Amino acid sequence: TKCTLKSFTVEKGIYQTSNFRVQPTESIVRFPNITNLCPFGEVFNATRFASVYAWNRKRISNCVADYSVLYNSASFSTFKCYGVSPTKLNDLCFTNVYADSFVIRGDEVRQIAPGQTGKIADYNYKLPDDFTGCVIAWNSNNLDSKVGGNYNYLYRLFRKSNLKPFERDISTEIYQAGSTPCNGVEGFNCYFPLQSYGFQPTNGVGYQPYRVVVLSFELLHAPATVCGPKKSTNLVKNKCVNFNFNGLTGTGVLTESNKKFLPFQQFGRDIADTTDAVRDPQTLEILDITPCSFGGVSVITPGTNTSNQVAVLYQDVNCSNVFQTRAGCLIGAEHVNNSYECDIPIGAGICASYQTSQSIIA
Amino acid sequence: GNYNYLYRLFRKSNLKPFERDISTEIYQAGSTPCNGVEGFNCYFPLQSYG
Amino acid sequence: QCVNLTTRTQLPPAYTNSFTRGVYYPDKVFRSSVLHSTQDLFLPFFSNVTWFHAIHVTKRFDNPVLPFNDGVYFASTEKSNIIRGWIFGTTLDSKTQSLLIVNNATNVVIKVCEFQFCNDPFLGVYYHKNNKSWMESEFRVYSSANNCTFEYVSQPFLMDLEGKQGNFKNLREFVFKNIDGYFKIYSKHTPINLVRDLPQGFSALEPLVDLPIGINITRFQTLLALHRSYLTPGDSSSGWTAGAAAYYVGYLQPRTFLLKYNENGTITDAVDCALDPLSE
Repeated sequence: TKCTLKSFTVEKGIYQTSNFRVQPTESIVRFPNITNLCPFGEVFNATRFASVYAWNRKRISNCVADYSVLYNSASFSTFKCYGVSPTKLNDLCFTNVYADSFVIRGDEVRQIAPGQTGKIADYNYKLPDDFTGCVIAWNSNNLDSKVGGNYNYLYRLFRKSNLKPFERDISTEIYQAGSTPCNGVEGFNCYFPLQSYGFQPTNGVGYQPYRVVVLSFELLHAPATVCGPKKSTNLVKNKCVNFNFNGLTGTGVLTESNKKFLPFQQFGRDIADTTDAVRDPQTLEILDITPCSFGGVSVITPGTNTSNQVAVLYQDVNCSNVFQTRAGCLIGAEHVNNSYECDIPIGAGICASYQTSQSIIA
Repeated sequence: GNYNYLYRLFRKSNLKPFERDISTEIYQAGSTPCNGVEGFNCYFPLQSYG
Repeated sequence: QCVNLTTRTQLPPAYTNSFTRGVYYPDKVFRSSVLHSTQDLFLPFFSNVTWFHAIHVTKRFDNPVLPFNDGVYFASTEKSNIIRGWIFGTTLDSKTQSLLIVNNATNVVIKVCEFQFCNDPFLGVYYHKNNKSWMESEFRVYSSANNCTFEYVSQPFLMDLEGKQGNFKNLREFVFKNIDGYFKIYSKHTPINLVRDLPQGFSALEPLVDLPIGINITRFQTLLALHRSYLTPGDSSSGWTAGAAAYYVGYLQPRTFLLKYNENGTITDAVDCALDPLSE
């Protein structure tokens, strides 16, 4: 009251200082109720992949992506994401998820990077300079390398020009370098582009074939349909907690409702055009919002010169000498049966004074 | 090649203003935790220049 | 281009009037016992629409290409499910992504692809005499389909494929809107019972789907179906039977209404804010 009035002598009367608010305790976050999963079980683990000049393109659409289903059934060697952090793949959504699967040698993995040089990145699969995606490579000496010798994987050696990004070139014709055009004689200046690899199990780990799958996507472009995973919480009711219902941020007591809605729309507003009810998006239950920020505080004094004790008036509060009036909850003052003349006005026909060892009576 | 200067690239948390960070720990990116051996998904926080 | 149908006596169109249609909810929130005013793509009260006939039982088969404006209200009066599907696009020459929404008797196929349409797209079923079965025989929609961006295949079901004659007993209501590329389709079925024209009444509308395309649709067309039977002379170039149905197309324009909400929170009465100064 002294720091409210900015004085040192407080006169007899009722004064207003602050407001009583109740803080939230927990914070529940909903959203996942849709059980669809993208087919990761054929991208990182297949019976037989394709060559580097003829990579397989798979379109991922109309599902929900996940990151924790990648490190529970498959062990990798190289995992690098260009243009995006690997820990930001859960909150952020994705657009146009394309997978390019090809098998190269262990010495060609470092050449697959957005901005390198060499042979493979210029003649087989061109990466963009402003590439945004992840590169996943792992060793597979199980199916790609035959014990009798696998030579089905081929690579392009001779070509006229370079390649554009996201371009596939398949050709089995004889390359021509100078004069004397060939059309197949296997002579001078008659080059065959598709050459065989050297994938043998008797060599070292660098000559083993490596499966490389490149995931490319877009960020903040187009109406998306495939987003990442989302963590879910539980449901708590009859408590003033913070929550988030379908993007709407609300904090309060979620009491049970007695009205039913129609099964196509979600939220609810009252006569005052403010939020009074909300349907639970996981359990399909109507919950009425009411926050726990109600009431103010008022201080009753008989005067600084009279005494140093107060009575404290709580305005919209249901309830030492705790007494509930029709105007509110009064603490620090006792209710008496006797009716005196009114000294300090309170509300709803209650007045406080300083009578008789003497205290403040109401 | 002048590779005598380094910078911090991977860190778990951010930094306050007017504070210098000296000690570096092995950063973990997702699963397979390192615990000071730097195996899989264990990137180094200090990287050289070009 | 492609082959066409002959002996098509196309009647001139007639202009008729609609009576308080196209009243749907503002958004995804319920309000109760409160009067609230918005600005969405509506039909104004007592507007003039265009009536297109499809009755042959005579010699009427007209299905022109309509340009897609800012919201198209579509009410369909059927008795034997004559209207099958819809196509959407700009030029329809396998160079622009085209939306094809068809309601086949087996599956609901929605494809956003690069299709090649002919001059007169239609459907056709064949009815046998020795056996009572409706099979789809003539499918004269496209020549080839190479490029695609989207495909939506639903569950298999069974429909009777009725070809009876009489009075109208279905009212199919489709509301097509585009806000920021989201294709918003709204469905309502009403068991009406009257001979012809448009019935009168007041009702609210229910959502169907919000399919998120990102293409620019300029024109659209509605495809019909033909019954080939013993009444045909014996050829598909001149012998046809469209049936007997009527469809009403109205273009949406942004008005302003005041909506009255009951204790259940549904649309009960709508007041046009500029029709006359009493309602103003």
